[PDB]
Amino acid sequence: LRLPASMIIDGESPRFDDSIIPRHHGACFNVFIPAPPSHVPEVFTDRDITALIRAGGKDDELINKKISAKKIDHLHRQMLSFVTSRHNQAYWVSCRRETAAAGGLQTLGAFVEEQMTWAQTVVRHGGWFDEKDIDIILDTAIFVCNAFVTRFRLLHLSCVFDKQSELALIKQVAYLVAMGNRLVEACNLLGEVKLNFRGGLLLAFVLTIPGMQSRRSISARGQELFRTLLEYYRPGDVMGLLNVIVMEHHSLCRNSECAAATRAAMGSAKFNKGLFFYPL
Amino acid sequence: LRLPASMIIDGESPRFDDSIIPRHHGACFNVFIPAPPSHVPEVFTDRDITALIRAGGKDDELINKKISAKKIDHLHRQMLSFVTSRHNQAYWVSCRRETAAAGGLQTLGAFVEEQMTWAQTVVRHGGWFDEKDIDIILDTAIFVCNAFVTRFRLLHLSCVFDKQSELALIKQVAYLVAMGNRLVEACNLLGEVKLNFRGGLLLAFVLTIPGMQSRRSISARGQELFRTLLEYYRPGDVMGLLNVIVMEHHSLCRNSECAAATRAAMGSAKFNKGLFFYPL
Ligand SMILES: [Zn+2]
Ligand SMILES: [Zn+2]
Repeated sequence: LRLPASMIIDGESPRFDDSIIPRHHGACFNVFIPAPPSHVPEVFTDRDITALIRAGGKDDELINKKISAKKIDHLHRQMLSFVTSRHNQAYWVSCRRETAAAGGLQTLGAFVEEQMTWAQTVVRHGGWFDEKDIDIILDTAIFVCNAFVTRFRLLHLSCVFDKQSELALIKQVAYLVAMGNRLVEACNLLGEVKLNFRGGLLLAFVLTIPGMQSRRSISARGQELFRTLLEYYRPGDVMGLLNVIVMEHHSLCRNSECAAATRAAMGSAKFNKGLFFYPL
Repeated sequence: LRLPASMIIDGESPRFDDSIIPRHHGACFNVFIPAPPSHVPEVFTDRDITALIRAGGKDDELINKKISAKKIDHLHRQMLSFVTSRHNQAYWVSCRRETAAAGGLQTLGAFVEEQMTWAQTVVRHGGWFDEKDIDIILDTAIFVCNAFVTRFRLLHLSCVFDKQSELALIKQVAYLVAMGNRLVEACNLLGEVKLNFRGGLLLAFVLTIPGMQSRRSISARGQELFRTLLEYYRPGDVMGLLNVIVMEHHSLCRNSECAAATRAAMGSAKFNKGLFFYPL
């Protein structure tokens, strides 16, 4: 009965419940969800990302989505076209959004790798994020970040980070992002902090792109941080950090629910729709 | 800004650091998670819960896993001799844990329907929520409930639920369940308020089993609420409410992002391993 703002609470309780449940529609094996943007103008782009876009529609192993960054800054010539193509826009965003929601940290990590590598390329070849220019990868970047942090909290963090205050910051940042409403305070708290440790740097790596997309309502130190992070970023980093963190702790901690919560928190990597490229 | 507990702020602003990142392992495609529980001893069961079990090893469509409440009422002492088997425990709990952990609201709704129907049955034959007496479906009940609500938080609830009071309840209850282990506070809150709307009744339906497993720590209203909710529930209620909220909303809310979040959060129902039965 610590209730801000409600009006009618029960005075008995009576209590009853039957009327509102639709018991007459019978079984329901599928929920009547709105239609997807299945409509694809089916634009054929050139000259040979055909297999790369078809890979952006499959769920192969990550081992089948490799590109060395040499190719990325090379084929950027019209990869920027495909991503900014006014055709097929909300479709890929929807596809990539529906997978980012669910789930498994391995998948979301690879997504961050791709979106970090892409953004580092599109600032290398000139051009910062307008307010706001249309672009598939960066438009889903915020969805990737939130879903990453949220599926991240399902780790036994009290066990993985056997550190005093590191765990405190990580817990608060993961909290701030997980409530959705408060990102500017999550990504600006990251900034006036030490980042010697791994886990906080891993979160800062994730909040790079969305920290940049919001670089107007944030602190002064934040912009310096995320621009530095994107500048000195390299591919395979986020997966490296995440991997070595889980590797070492579970090389030691042979608990039960810790190994379980970890095993659950990162599902298989097979699920990729719609992942275009895994950078290396 | 305000930082309660920390040891070293930064005035200096050092960089980067690059040594903390293990840049020498190279390429990572599968994170090195601990081993999965070993299945394949199997229990030599027998007509005909094998067919039921085998449905727990496959990602079939919901309709292919259907069952009638009259059947699982008949098939009880048999089915109970499996879910309470000495062997193959943490395996099936892991399968269910990881699936609900990734899966979307449709998958989790099926799990909820199953576990509620199962608890109804084992109660109907004198059983009770022992702690612990090893019931696969009731162990996973916490993970299902949590993950359901954590993903329920993806919908544009400000657009799905009109009156600010019902919405406010849904938002706070979701905040408690999803964020932290403040579960008992949530069950108390559901216990206070009259549930004559589909949002609160749906969530309360989800939390019945974890509430009934926390019967000692929960307020009087909570104990009576979840007792009655467990007795008067009849299969389909959860999906029926979930569906009918979506259906009746998006039949007049053609908002691009509201339907986008709804599509992303629901997710396909083909993923359900291991879902033993979908009750009717
Ligand atoms: Zn551990
Ligand atoms: Zn709406």
